[PDB]
Amino acid sequence: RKADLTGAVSVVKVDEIQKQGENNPVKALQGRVPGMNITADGNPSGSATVRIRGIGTLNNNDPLYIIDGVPTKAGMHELNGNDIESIQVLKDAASASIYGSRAANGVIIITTKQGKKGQIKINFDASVSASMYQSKMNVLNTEQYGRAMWQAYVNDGENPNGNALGYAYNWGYNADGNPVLYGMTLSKYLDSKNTMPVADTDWFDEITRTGVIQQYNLSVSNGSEKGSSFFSLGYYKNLGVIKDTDFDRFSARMNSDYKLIDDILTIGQHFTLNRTSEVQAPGGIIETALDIPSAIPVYASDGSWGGPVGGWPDRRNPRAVLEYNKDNRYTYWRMFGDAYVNLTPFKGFNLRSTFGLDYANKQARYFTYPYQEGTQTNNGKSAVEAKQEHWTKWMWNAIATYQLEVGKHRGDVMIGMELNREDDSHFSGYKEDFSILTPDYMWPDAGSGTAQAYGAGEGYSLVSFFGKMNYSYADRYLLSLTLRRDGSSRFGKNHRYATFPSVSLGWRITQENFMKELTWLDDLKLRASWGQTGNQEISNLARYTIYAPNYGTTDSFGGQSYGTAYDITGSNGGGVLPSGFKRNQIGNDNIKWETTTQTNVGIDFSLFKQSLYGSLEYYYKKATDILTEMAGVGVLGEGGSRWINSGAMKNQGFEFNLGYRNKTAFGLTYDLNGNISTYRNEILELPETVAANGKFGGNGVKSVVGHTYGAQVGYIADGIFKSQDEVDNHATQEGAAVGRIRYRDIDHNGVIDERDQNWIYDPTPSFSYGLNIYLEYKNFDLTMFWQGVQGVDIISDVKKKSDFWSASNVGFLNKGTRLLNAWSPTNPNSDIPALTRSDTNNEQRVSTYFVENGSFLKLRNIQLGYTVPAVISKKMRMDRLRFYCSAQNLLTIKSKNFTGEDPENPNFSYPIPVNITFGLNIGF
Amino acid sequence: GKSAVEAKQEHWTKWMWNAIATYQLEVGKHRGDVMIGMELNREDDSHFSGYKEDFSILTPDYMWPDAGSGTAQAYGAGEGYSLVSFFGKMNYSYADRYL
Amino acid sequence: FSLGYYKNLGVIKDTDFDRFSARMNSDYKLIDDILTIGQHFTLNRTSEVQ
Amino acid sequence: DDFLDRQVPQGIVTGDQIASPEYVDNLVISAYAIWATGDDINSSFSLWNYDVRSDDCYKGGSGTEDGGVFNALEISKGINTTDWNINDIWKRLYQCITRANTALQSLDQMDEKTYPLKNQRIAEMRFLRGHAHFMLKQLFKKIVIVNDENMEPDAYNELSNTTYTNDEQWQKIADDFQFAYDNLPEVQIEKGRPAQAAAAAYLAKTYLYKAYRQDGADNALTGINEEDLKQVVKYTDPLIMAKGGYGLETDYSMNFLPQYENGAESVWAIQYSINDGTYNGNLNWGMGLTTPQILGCCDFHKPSQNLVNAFKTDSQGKPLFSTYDNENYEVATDNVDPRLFHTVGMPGFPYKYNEGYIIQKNDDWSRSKGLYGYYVSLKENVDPDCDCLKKGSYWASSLNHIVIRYADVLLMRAEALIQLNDGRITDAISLINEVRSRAAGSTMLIFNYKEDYGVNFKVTPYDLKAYAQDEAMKMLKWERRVEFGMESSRFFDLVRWGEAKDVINAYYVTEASRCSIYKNAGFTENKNEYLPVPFEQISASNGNYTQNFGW
Ligand SMILES: OC[C@H]1O[C@@](CO)(OC[C@H]2O[C@@](CO)(OC[C@H]3O[C@@](CO)(OC[C@H]4O[C@@](CO[C@]5(CO)O[C@H](CO)[C@@H](O)[C@@H]5O)(OC[C@H]5O[C@@](CO)(OC[C@H]6O[C@](O)(CO)[C@@H](O)[C@@H]6O)[C@@H](O)[C@@H]5O)[C@@H](O)[C@@H]4O)[C@@H](O)[C@@H]3O)[C@@H](O)[C@@H]2O)[C@@H](O)[C@@H]1O
Ligand SMILES: OC[C@H]1O[C@@](CO)(OC[C@H]2O[C@@](CO)(OC[C@H]3O[C@@](CO)(OC[C@H]4O[C@](O)(CO)[C@@H](O)[C@@H]4O)[C@@H](O)[C@@H]3O)[C@@H](O)[C@@H]2O)[C@@H](O)[C@@H]1O
Ligand SMILES: [Mg+2]
Ligand SMILES: [Mg+2]
Repeated sequence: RKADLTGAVSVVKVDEIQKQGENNPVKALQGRVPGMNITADGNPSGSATVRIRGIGTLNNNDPLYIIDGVPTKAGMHELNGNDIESIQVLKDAASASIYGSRAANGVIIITTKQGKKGQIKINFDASVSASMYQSKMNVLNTEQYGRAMWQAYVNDGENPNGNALGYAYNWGYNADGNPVLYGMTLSKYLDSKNTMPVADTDWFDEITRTGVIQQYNLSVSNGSEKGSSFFSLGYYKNLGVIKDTDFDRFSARMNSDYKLIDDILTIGQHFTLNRTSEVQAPGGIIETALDIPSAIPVYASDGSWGGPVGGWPDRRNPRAVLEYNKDNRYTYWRMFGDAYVNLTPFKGFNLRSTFGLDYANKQARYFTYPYQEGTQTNNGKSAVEAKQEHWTKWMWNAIATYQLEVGKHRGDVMIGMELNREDDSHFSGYKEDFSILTPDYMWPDAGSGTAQAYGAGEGYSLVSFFGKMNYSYADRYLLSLTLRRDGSSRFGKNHRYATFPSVSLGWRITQENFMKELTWLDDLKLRASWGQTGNQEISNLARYTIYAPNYGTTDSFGGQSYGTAYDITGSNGGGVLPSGFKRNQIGNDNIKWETTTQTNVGIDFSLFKQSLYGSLEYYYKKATDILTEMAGVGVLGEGGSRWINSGAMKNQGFEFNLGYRNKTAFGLTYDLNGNISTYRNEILELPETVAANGKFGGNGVKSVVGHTYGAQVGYIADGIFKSQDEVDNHATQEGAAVGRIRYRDIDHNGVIDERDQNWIYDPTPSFSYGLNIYLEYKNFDLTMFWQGVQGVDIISDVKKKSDFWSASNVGFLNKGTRLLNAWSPTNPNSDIPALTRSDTNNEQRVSTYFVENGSFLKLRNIQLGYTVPAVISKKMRMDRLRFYCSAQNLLTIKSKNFTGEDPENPNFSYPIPVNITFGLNIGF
Repeated sequence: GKSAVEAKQEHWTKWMWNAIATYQLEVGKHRGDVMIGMELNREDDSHFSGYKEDFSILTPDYMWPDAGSGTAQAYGAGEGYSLVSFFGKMNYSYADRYL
Repeated sequence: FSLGYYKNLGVIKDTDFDRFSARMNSDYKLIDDILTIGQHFTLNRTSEVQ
Repeated sequence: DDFLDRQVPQGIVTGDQIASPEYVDNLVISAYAIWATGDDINSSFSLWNYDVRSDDCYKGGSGTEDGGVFNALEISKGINTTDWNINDIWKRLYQCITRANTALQSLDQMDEKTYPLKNQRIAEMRFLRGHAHFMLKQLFKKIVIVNDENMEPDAYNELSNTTYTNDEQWQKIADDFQFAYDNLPEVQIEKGRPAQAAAAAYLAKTYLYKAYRQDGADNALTGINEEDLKQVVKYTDPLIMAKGGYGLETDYSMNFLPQYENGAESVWAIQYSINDGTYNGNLNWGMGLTTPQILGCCDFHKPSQNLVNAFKTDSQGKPLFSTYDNENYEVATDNVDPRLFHTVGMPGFPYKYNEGYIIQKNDDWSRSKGLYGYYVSLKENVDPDCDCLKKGSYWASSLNHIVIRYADVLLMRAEALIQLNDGRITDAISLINEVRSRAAGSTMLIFNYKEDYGVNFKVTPYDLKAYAQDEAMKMLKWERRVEFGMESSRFFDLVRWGEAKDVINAYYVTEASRCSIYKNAGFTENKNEYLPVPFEQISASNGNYTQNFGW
């Protein structure tokens, strides 16, 4: 039963959601909803990014979740997802407008479990899983690194023995004169102090482990003709594949409802309290592991952490970084409550008053230990940073609803007044100069150095007056009209309030009397909708010209702190310097709501007595007056960025969902749920400065207007040179040589320059599809979910560090294994450019070489279960006893054009492991 | 002319786990209750504060540690304790007269 | 299920104390008399100027 | 309905309150802080990153890829208008300009009687704005002259770099310096604030740069203006400098030592401080990359062998005008100017006058494994045991960056007198002799080298007699080269003199043997003497910004 019945609403089967055994319920439905993309890195937490109906605005695109009627935007990884009874995604503006003023990016409606009338249920779910690291990037070992360095040296024509890295090469020339390597030897110690012995270290294996996931849920549900209740407890723990990274969560939910008199005075509440403790991986840990050469030992001769010495590249020890980061644990208390009262003066009138609260409290204590890894050190700096953050949101809602059933005319009239009110704050203390260097001793009182205090606060409010009218004739013609008047504190008084209408029409064709002979066609419905929604998800301080006293106490990398503190006297400090103010942004009093107009046309069908069901949707979204933060013109200086309504986005999309469930003669019940979706995104208008800086695409070379959001312009790589004749015949370019990348001459001017660039990257897949298969046979249930993406291109940064030598900022870094298969006179059958120590050709430029085909098809979740026969369970007094074994991310298929691995995560983000899970469910 | 802000945060977290085994008997006029119990109590407290000076507008809206321009101080401490208990209780009643 | 609001302005000026409170208690009996699972929770928010 | 109106900005000041009279002084301090906190490692206000194009130094780091854009600038090949460093330095300099403009706008709306120091503060702010404009003009020939503090932001889109010609832009830059000279006090109790002497010296420098006319579409010298040279001579008079108590230091090294900050020769410097309530202190983060490998990382700003050979002198104490670069300098058999050991740290010698650190030709002092040599710049570096050096993810010190030195004033006066050729060459010769005499006596920390490393010092002043204009100009060029090495002014001087192309080509040819990075280097006659206008800025302001000639 859809909550709108006349809009683009997707109902997710919650039973299949819990099968995947994911902490985040949103991550579970990664590819089960058409036109809704979920991207998850693979960290122990269930944090993921959601994009509904593509990219719809130049602002925050997270959809508005609704739990028990209370809206929010925080991720669901911090809430217990095992007590959800229904999930509905409202991807249509007309249908989702009535649920809030933040519905521009879509609304996901989540309903929690409630006690079923007249019965009691208890469910205990246990789950133990092992997560294994699968996407192991192949990097050069010691011998391979030496061979690659020798190849680069001989290709450049330099002496390979001058590497000054302890490698001594015995080599010569063949009959054709091409250099050949006979053998290599290494010095025992990398430094003259004999403190860093040479070793063959697998850094990826050193920093990875086999994670353990535990999940225990216990829920009890109570129903009656007269009231109901529900109490759930949950514990989740996930150890990541990366060492010293973990995430655990305790959860307790209590829901209840009471009916007084006979039917009047229905008072209900839903509350949940969660406590999540997490240690996250340091930024660029995978990059650090990939960059550091395998010759560096984990431990030095004296037992301290190993590190680069002499001429080895400056990279920290990833194991040491993980060890020092294991104490950066943060605790997060989440609190989602709601209490509502419903009054019924007579049969058709309802008055609902609702109060919802969301309180979040985050406490963290970060430590900075002194480290000395060879030549890598922080000058013995030890510090503590105690940070506290508070978020407090509350919403009050009043709803008046009237229903009439006059003849064949059904009429629902609803009005509503809503207030939303959010306040955020944070403050932190910073201390230095510690002695014991242990988390027990590192407290700000125990410090003996410079101290810093940081602190800020913000907030906003929203007011909404909405109305909804639904008319039904003969249960065949449906009309819906909703109107919203929304105001926010982020806008000035003149442009505070805005009006948004939406209309929906629906015709149940099967109800018409002219096709009663079509017995096979069980149900057919055609619906259309045209709606407008408002977007105001911008910075709270958007219309003010901000001047802030930035003294410079905040840590900055590179010294570009832009602080306001100058030693005007010239005494080299020694006290409190005079300070001032700096401009952060220029105010704009003409900012108003961004208007997103959505037109949707859908056809729902069901054939063969509800056996073959499905839906087909086509949508057109047009966002105008987009509140974008334009940067300064360049001579406007600091604080030149300002918010302006100068945007325009278009999204044209198709979605198709199908489902076929049927039994078999010998007792097999098969259910197939297929889904496919495609969309095209375009930017029609954009501010000149925004298009110039290329923050939304174009790389600052060409304007992204008229092209897909995020599209990138680069050169075109027409293979590599294989002879001097090819270099001479090709158009002249700097650094052209044998074995170097050849770049196409777009304008045919005879010279390769910055004007020889074109659109090369389009981050829009041709189509994304999913398929769920459920088989039941003799108490055996098998679930198999496949997700595929076709026609998507990806920019690969790992390729830049695997197909080239000395293509990074610093040289002598560790590279990929496939680098060994580079072009050479001895090995002409290769497309990888020849190794070189100098990037004369400038191959780090954006080009089609780094663009790879990201199409993939992976088995997201497979599960085989066994249900104990009812007689044995009744003997053991359990109403339902089930066991199951599942595999998540077990298998994947990728295109041959993708040189790397894991097309879903082709970069240095958190890896996605393979989960092998065993679980049991008891229904006492 | 001293102006300053002091942002203080304190956390207290206590949890107790209890296990009780109770048996009751009603043999004739003899009533007997035997109870055993194992209890764990576990308390952790912490606090930290930041101190800033040299403010200009001198209003609560403007007084935040980031808006200060003077000497800053950081204070912080933590503590905790645990308790373990094994207890037993026996109640005997004769004729509902002798306890 | 109980909700409560209290506010007290002291006789001394600029001193006050307010408190919001929400309590939810429940108990459930399974089978016939075995497996009695219960809970009592209360959440309070007190804002005070002393 | 007060539901949406209770809430106000937290911890910030709105734009309508920044004009209050009690904040203006704060804003003034802001205009100075941007000169010490607004520079990154890759974009410093000393402009050493863009001085690698000259013959004084290479680019440090692990290799060419470490700052590929800067390597392309150094070799003058493969330079694209869509480079991040050019746009970054443009944006940072204009950020300084607009901070100064905001302070000026705040100052201009205040009563003179209530605020007696209004004129002095306005003069200081004009001086800072003119300094930023001058550095932009040096980097880019065509710049936008933002000299209107009372300009609305919406009008900033209507500005253009072709509104004024080159001469008009130079005059607009010099107007601020003229106002500052007319309004600044003779002596400043606070060393951070510029004095009248600094304004006069910088105005003379601006007029000297204006003298070498760059009329026409191309960047070729089209003549020397006599009026500009007369103005230079007028504004460089020794009476003005002596009125402010400025003069050459007794020892050269005191210009680059923490113990002698804000000295007599320090006409105006950026005040860098440590232990001042900041997270790491207002250190010179722009020079953080320049620290040697012994200090830990990045080994940038390595002086070239050409400069070391230039420091070599003959038996008569004069620089080798034609045979200096034929052979590498030898410590045992070649007389050397003492200024070399205060500028370049050669292997086998103490590092920053510290006997405990000896520079060696190994990986402990070179990051590129000999690709960029083993020489270490010393002017911006400090002793490792200074206690003025702090590790803030980049080794930076509190040593002041001296923008204007009295030796610079003397050399500009000598150059103006030589170019005038109005029977006053002997005064320029006397100034050069004074500079050389100051250099000769600068052996208070390197005196023992003669008895420790066999170093022969031989510097003598030129004889006072009649000199031809070309010979005197050559001697002035040599004195400038040997006096302001590592100080990031060689390329600008070459561009101003109009001989940048020939000198750069000769340097490339000579150093291609000892440095492979110059294998394919090449300098264009009318394209590589000025940084191109960033492509992002031109795209942002369509039909208003014109690219420099040759692009
Ligand atoms: O802005 C648009 C466009 O510009 C890009 C294009 O590259 O960068 C420019 C942008 O980046 C900055 C950062 O402030 O400059 C980077 C730029 O500077 C160069 C030289 O030109 O390198 C400078 C040196 O910095 C080092 C120093 O590394 C360490 C780490 O702290 O410092 C200490 C010494 O005190 C040493 O012990 C350490 O090695 O590296 C910093 C540089 O390294 C980067 C770049 O890949 O990543 C390396 C990180 O990987 C880790 O493993 C994970 O943390 C770490 O070990 C390491 O930090 C990046 O994080 C840092 O910027 C040293 O290696 C260099 O010699 C160039 O190499 C570099 O390109 C800005 O100045 C400038 O605006 C992009 O940002 C963007 O597309
Ligand atoms: O991130 C910018 C923006 O986020 C806000 C608004 O909630 O708060 C986020 C703060 O969390 C910070 C570090 O403290 O990073 C986020 C990490 O903290 C976690 C903890 O669960 O997330 C907190 C917060 O972000 C979501 O996860 C986003 O959906 C929400 O579910 C949750 O409420 C964790 O998920 C992240 O790793 C940092 O970004 C912010 O301080 C604002 O404070 C801030 O403006
Ligand atoms: Mg071309
Ligand atoms: Mg100083």
